[PDB]
Amino acid sequence: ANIVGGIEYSINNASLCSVGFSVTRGATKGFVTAGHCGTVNATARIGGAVVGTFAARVFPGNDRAWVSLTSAQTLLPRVANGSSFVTVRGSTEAAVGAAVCRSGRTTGYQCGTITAKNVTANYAEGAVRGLTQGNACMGRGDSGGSWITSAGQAQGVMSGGNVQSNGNNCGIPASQRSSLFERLQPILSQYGLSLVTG
Repeated sequence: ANIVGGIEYSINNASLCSVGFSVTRGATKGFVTAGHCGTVNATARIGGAVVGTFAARVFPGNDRAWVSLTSAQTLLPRVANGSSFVTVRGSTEAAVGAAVCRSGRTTGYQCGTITAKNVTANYAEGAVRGLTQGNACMGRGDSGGSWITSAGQAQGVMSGGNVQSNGNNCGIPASQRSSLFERLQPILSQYGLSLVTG
């Protein structure tokens, strides 16, 4: 399969999440995603085919993971925006106030701004600290998906947010949204990963 940020993948033929970013670890191909999406060794599938397994994850506390892919997979420096693509050019972290977008299999490509950093989320499993908050909307299933600026700077992966009864927070104003992502930089260094760029 072609690995693009924002696309759907399943975990152990059960839960669905979204791809964060194509990365390499030496000769090994992979993609970063959210830790809550799967446990170590869990099988990832795209288009009905096995593409790899969860190599490592930290959740709760943090919310990160990377899926180690088979060499048959095709890594791409891109994030889905409708039928088009946003090129991944680097991982410069944007400041509070910056515009930012996210991509996922539930709500697609959504944009907003970064409103706060170092935010704690109290999830069912425990607290996750150090998350960055934006007001682009999201929904259940967008988890693990790419957060990236229009200029191509990869920011992080979708962790969680204040989803309403309809499963997303797109039906409430941006001012009331808390959409949280796990910063990309600590994921890359923790697992010795290099972002695939173009």
